[PDB]
Amino acid sequence: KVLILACLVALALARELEELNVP
Amino acid sequence: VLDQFGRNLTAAAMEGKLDPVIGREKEIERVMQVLSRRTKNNPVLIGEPGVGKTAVVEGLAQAIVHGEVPETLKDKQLYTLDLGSLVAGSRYRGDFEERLKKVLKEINTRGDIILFIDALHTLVGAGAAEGAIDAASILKPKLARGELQTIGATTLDEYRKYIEKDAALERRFQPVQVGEPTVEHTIEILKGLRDRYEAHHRVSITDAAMVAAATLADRYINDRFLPDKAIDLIDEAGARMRIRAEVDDEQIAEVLGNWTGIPVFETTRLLRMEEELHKRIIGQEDAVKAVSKAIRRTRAGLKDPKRPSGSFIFAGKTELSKALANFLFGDDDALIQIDMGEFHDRFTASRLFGAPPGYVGYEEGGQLTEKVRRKPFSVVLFDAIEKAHQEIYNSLLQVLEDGRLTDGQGRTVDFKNTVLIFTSRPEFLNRIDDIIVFHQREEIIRMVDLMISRVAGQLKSKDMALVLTDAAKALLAKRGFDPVLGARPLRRTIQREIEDQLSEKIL
Amino acid sequence: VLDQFGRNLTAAAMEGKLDPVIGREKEIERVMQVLSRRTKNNPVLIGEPGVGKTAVVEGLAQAIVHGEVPETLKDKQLYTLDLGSDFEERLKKVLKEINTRGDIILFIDALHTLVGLKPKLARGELQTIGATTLDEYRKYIEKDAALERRFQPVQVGEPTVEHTIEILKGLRDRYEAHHRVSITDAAMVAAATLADRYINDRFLPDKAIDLIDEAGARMRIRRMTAEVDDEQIAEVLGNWTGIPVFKLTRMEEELHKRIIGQEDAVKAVSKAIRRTRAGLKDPKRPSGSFIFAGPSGVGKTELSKALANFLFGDDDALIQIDMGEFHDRFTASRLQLTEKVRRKPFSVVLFDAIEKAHQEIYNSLLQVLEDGRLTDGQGRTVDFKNTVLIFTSNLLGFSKGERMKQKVNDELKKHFRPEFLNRIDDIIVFHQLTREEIIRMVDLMISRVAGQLKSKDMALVLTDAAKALLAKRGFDPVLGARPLRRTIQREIEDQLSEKILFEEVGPGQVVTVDVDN
Amino acid sequence: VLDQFGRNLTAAAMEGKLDPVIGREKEIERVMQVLSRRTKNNPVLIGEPGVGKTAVVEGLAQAIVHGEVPETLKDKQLYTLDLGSLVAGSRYRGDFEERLKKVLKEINTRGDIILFIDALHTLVGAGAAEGAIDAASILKPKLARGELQTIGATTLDEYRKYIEKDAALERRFQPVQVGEPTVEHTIEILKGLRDRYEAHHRVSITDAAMVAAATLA
Ligand SMILES: Nc1ncnc2c1ncn2[C@@H]1O[C@H](COP(=O)(O)OP(=O)(O)OP(=O)(O)O)[C@@H](O)[C@H]1O
Ligand SMILES: Nc1ncnc2c1ncn2[C@@H]1O[C@H](COP(=O)(O)OP(=O)(O)O)[C@@H](O)[C@H]1O
Ligand SMILES: Nc1ncnc2c1ncn2[C@@H]1O[C@H](COP(=O)(O)OP(=O)(O)O)[C@@H](O)[C@H]1O
Repeated sequence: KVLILACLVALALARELEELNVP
Repeated sequence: VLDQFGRNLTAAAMEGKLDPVIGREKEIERVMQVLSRRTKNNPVLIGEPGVGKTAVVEGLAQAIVHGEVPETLKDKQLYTLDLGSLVAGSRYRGDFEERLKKVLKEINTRGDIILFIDALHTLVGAGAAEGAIDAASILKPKLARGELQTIGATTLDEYRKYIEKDAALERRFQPVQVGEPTVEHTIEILKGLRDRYEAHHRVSITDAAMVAAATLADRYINDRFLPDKAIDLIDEAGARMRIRAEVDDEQIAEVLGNWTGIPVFETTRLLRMEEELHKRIIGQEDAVKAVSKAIRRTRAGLKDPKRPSGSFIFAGKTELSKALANFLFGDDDALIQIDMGEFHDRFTASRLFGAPPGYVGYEEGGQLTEKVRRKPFSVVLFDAIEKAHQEIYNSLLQVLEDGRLTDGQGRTVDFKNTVLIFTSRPEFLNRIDDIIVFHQREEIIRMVDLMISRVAGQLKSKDMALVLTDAAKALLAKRGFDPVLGARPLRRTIQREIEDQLSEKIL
Repeated sequence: VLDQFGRNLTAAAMEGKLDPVIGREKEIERVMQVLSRRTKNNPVLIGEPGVGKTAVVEGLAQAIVHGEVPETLKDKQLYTLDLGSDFEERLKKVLKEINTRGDIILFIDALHTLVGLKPKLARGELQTIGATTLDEYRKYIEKDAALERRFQPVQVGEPTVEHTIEILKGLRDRYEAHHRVSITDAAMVAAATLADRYINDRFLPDKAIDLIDEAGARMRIRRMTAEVDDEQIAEVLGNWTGIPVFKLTRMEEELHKRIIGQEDAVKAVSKAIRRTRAGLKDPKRPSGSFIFAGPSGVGKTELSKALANFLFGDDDALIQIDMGEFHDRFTASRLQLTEKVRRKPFSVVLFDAIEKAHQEIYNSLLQVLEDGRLTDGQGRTVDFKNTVLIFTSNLLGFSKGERMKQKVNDELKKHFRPEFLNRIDDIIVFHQLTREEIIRMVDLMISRVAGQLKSKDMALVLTDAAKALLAKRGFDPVLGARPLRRTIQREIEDQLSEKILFEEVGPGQVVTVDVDN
Repeated sequence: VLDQFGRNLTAAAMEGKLDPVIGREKEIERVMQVLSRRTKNNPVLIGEPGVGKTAVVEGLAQAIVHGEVPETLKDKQLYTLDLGSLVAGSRYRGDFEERLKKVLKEINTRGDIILFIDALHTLVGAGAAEGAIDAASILKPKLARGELQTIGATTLDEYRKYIEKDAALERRFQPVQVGEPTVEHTIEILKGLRDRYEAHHRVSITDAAMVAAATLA
């Protein structure tokens, strides 16, 4: 007689990122 | 490489850095029976946190250096690969999978590695919770072909929540049920750990200190489990010896008094049970010795294995049950009033026993697992049982026969240690152990002196005047009492006459 | 290397460059017990920020140089691990310190940062002392089971107000020497008292240090173009929280001079608030447990507003929570309340619609009233005993022709539990507003209207006869503060609005209503 | 020098290029109090964006120039730290290491520098971190052992996200609560700023417009 509400989270999305070289 | 995420249990076994396990060598044989399979040779140690599952593979690692293994398990090196350590320090895309492939590269290279992934429920949900590549989808090809021997270890709940729900993963792992030990099994565990303790703590441990560590931890600790909480008591026992050497049973009763909080440690206190119940109840002393009488049988003598610890009808009433709970294991707050006058209908019968799933009240009610059997002993008071529907205490016919309640969430809550007390059919009344009768001016004025001394003891400590008169105690007896009712909560008459005029002392 | 890890807290302890740790010697004892185990060694030291977790280990560092330690910890150094002081090469030379010295005991401040380097010290090869918060333990450290088999929780709580005083007496000479002023005993005994009352985002064994450090710092400032006491540290708090120094530095019944009417109920509640500011009753029991039964709209919600004024300094910071939304634990898990009473060391919480609740919650409802303790999910006892309890509750033939005071008290026992009024300091039943009490409420609500018209340069005085009509249109014997404000809109404001747009009134003058009935 | 990797905020105060803050004297002296401490000698100025956190230390720069300052930080040059110019042109290896060591030895060379790092959360977690240590881990030992006093200014939200992340920062930074002005304090601010806006727009601004602009905003 009563709903449950799954309530989907959002994720942080483990990221690629460019970096910077220096010579 | 593989040393960066866990220690070598086999190399720790031949250096004697592992605690010996006594018993659970049928569990070790079952794990060797899985590990010597071909295709899915991956056991998962099913238990609950502290029964000894690291200790199973600690004993398997000792069995390899002893050569007590099959030829498919000799010269195997066990590594406790912590997969949470693989997640740790992994902020980037692909950073996680790199140090798991470095682990699996040494599996292919060595070929004699058995991973012990403690907390195997973490394997689902290490990269993306099966939405993408996690650590499960990396291992699932090699686990299914026997090219990666992996001993998991997880709680039976976590095996059902994470490993069983992934039906692809549950076939890769073979459930080895590591049960919680018995108390007599825990004592012989601690016999072999006596050598490990006496070398470290500089103590000597007597024989019954183990008995008073295993029986006593089963009796008062229910969050923790047997072959860990009893090791904890001998650990904390030497932690009183580091304050100071032979430990007693009182040495363990000291360190459980630290842990749980109760200092009470039954035949002596059961005989003079009445006096520790007189300290909160004066007047109506016939019912005090009556509820002392039947409990001197149940907790001293003969008892059915399926019965609550006494069952009573009360017809102060609830003030005696609060003092009864204080003697019961040492806490005031074990008394749970259900307020049976707050239920009259049949659909409200599921509002105190748990809802059928789908429905209203799936958690308002059905929390009795975390209430009753969470505590080692309890007193459940059913206040105003006459106002209830018949259908509600048809469900209480379970717990008067057996002492088992089926929650609406499907849990079996044992009432076998709970003093079930009703307060106001011939089938309902004969299962109750006793009918205890409370009788309704000299008894009221002695409860006046009992209740003003609790207040006045604090009052003069903060430098306040104490002006009392024994004639005024009879004036408290007139208002704070009702023949037609019951001693109108005298405490309300004390805060009427004393505490309102407590403000009129600084004025 | 060895000193790029951090600081030897024990070379600093014998040198005297470490502060004295006075008080909390039982928690230092609990740490050195757990350090003396073989199965569950290496205690993680749990406490909210500023309660002393470095200080317990800085007390343990002084314990090893005094011989207040067993033969286990005797002559055993303790380095701290500064991760901010090539990175991954040196952090695995941390685990080399077993083979290097063998005296190594590590203190890791913020141990939760190590799990999601993460020295696993071959299971248990490097002794360790952690430091974490109650919730940061149960979210990072307690979540991972490999970390939980070894590290032991050691609960370090916030000091009580009187225990903080003895901490500050021991830390007196270091602030006496740094700020070169002689800080007195007054400033100490009023530090923790005034820091607990007017700060809750940080804890006493720090916030009390923060004001005696800064009151001493203000001395060294204002000497440049030598005693600190209660007034000097009250000057410092006023420069922080803003709370008027005077405030920081009974009841006066003044409450009635803000609200309208109900004069005896003002003096009724002022006698029990005067009692609990002396603390004469049991501090286990709540400070003020009041039920404001009786008629609604007679200014009984406003009495809590003035009581919030009288006991904050601020007019309104009082907690408003609603009940009656409950048939699940999913909805009743808000007993919103546990986080806003956490921010307020004193609040005035108001409980409306408490005649409507789910029947199981009445068991846990008594824990608000009897105990004043509700341990939330972060493992913290939320106070309600240093917080006043306000229970706002609103309760044929030819017979015809007004004391219902005890008659209210009869159905109080019936609609609620008969032990719910056992823990009520006094009962309040209000009166219906008479013809002279309702007419000065009309002054209160039109004072908002005249303030809006003062801005466009006019003031209007209403005659006493014009307010007689509004006071009887805006009163019925079920309400009376609620319909009055609507009738001033529908009779005064909606007329005055179109009269200053059509400019019948126009710019600056006085208008006066002279009504004919 | 710090003039290339920042700007002198007191030289901007004696050239009259900082806006005066009429009021705010309790929070400027607050920063001077928690500079003179011994354990948390670092004022970090927390507050919602717009309440005038930068204006406190610009009001501190005017307090030093006017001589309304104690003679423990009299003639004490405030330099705000431009992290843009500090990172810019660090194309070669170890430049950002070397630049941030130069601006910290130039503080210890002269000692008439008190450093302001605007957006102190930007310091934490950025600046060189691929093959060298970042900006924050260079500042961190001189903030912990004590060779260096920053004045900081974060948002109240950004203070909990970056500074209240590690405890070894928390025991050295003192959060200075720069609150919203009230409407009456804002009118005092606006009447004091009136000359800067009467001169820029060459308009006149009435007292009504000041009390309107604070009340209506
Ligand atoms: N007390 C004051 N006296 C004069 N002007 C002030 C005062 N407080 C703030 N201001 C002015 O109001 C504006 C606030 O900008 P400011 O950068 O000082 O605020 P902030 O809170 O530090 O902002 P941000 O979060 O973006 O750094 C500026 O124009 C500033 O000069
Ligand atoms: N059969 C056993 N013999 C000896 N010690 C045991 C046994 N079972 C558990 N232990 C003890 O348990 C601890 C190891 O943790 P364990 O019980 O294996 O945790 P879990 O069950 O969560 O894997 C050690 O103190 C170990 O000595
Ligand atoms: N019992 C105590 N005796 C002396 N100083 C104390 C005590 N408890 C806390 N302090 C001081 O209060 C502050 C608390 O900070 P810290 O020791 O890092 O603890 P936490 O880790 O809880 O923030 C420090 O200045 C510390 O020296």
